[PDB]
Amino acid sequence: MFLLEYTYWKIAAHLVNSGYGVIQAGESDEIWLEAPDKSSHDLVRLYKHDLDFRQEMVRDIEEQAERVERVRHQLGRRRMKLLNVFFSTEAPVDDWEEIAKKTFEKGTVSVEPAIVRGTMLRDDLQAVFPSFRTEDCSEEHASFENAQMARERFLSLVLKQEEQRKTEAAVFQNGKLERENLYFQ
Repeated sequence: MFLLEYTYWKIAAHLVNSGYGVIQAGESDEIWLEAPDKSSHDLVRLYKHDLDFRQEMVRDIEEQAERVERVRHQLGRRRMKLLNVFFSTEAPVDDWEEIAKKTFEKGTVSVEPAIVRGTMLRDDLQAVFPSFRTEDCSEEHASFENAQMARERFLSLVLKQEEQRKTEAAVFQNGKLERENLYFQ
């Protein structure tokens, strides 16, 4: 029952409802979503974990990349790319910003780390997932207790998605954001 846990299930819902294929869905801490665009990113991992130090933050990626090496084999790609989004109540107390500014590459794996922290969550969440509406995470609905209901809604949602993708074939809208920023010195 956590505030981030509510958001974690709500993002899983929005992604699968946006056509992302659920590679692995059931765990209360980790969900894998196949990128339907089959863009430079192959998959997205939602990970509900609180991080004290940037040490643990980088350490997670070391494991993620080895997990991804297994996926690379079945994907047949020359490189595998994972977007990994941590869902944490707060950001690590030191140097974590360097981590979000660096692509973790290990062998033929590339990982894009991201972390949404409760401290600025409404802005942070749409920065990573602009496909998610902040109105859907209204303060009056985003509570520690509501996280329980969020799981239930998600479980009914993934089944509803089966019907949704049938009507989805009649595409009638497109859009883009083109949010670029980078950094330099």
